[PDB]
Amino acid sequence: AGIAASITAKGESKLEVLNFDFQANAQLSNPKINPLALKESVKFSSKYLRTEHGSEMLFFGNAIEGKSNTVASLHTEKNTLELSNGVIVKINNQLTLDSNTKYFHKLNIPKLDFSSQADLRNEIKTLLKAGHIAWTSSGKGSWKWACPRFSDEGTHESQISFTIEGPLTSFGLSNKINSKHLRVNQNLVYESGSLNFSKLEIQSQVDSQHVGHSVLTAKGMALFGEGKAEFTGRHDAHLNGKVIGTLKNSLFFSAQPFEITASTNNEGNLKVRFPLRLTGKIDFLNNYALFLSPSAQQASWQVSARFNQYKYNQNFSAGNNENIMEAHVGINGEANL
Amino acid sequence: LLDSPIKVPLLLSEPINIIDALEMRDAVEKPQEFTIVAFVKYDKNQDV
Repeated sequence: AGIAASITAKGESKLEVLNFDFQANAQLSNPKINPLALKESVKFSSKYLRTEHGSEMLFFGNAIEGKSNTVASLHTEKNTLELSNGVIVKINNQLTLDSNTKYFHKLNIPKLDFSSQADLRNEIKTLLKAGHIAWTSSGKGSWKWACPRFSDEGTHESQISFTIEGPLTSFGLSNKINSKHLRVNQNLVYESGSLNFSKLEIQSQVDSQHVGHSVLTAKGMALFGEGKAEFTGRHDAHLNGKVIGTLKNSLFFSAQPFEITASTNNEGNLKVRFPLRLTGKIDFLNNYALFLSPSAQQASWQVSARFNQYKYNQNFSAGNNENIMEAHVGINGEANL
Repeated sequence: LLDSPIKVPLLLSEPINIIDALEMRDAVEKPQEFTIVAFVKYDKNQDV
């Protein structure tokens, strides 16, 4: 059993943009033993726009193969836009798909000397299987444009790594971007094996000429069953420009059976350049230390906050012990008038 | 009144009028021409 459906529609006038040239075809085949084949191709041609598509589906029982492409391209004096997609899908025992997507444009407006361009490839490769997932994609793209109000150039590179196998989850993210004014690398790593552990690691590195530099690094290792938590939190921030100074944050601790200690350390020496050449002298010491045990505990918090000519130290320290009980409050602050 | 442009709007704005592209000087008394011809057939084999 087969059906042939063909269409030829042609509406013609002047102003060629107004003239289209349409063609659509459809063909089907179906024997009694049920291997099915289907195919489609649709075409329209008008000077303003032209998009083309072709899809051919096949079904040999357990085996199914799907192919379908669509590409559109806009063409005008100022700009020519180009988008293309090709899709290959096949299902025999697993479900694996690839869908590629190329984007492009080249826009130029010489009225104000404007030119923009961007090519983007957005492709997916994915595999599905009972007991396994293999997913990954690459967000690859670049850009450039020069306009009196706006000018930029750089390349973007994003890769997404995900996978499943057994009771362990694997996921890897790594973003690397470059630009004339902004440079940054962002790697992220996570892994956790069933109910056994958890591995978390962060890698952020931001580059900025106007602000200076900033470094954030931190790593996590949590083991389950024994209730151990040990994450390392550190960060260094160099500030340049209107705000100049250094901010350092050391975050340490260790949660253990019957033992818990927390070490938080936030430090900052900031001199903010206000309008009219006025500088705010921000210098503060925020330091924390905790320990916990079933029989004894202690908590200490110390703040030494100083603004310009006003300095304030706030001291608090509590310690629980059978031998002695600690209870003291130290409050001190000066405000020049 | 019956000489107005007829079109399908892929682009709604016309840089040049369709009549202008036609270069006519249409007047009221000019008989505009329209003719629609359509055929449809469904075929059954007489060989039964």
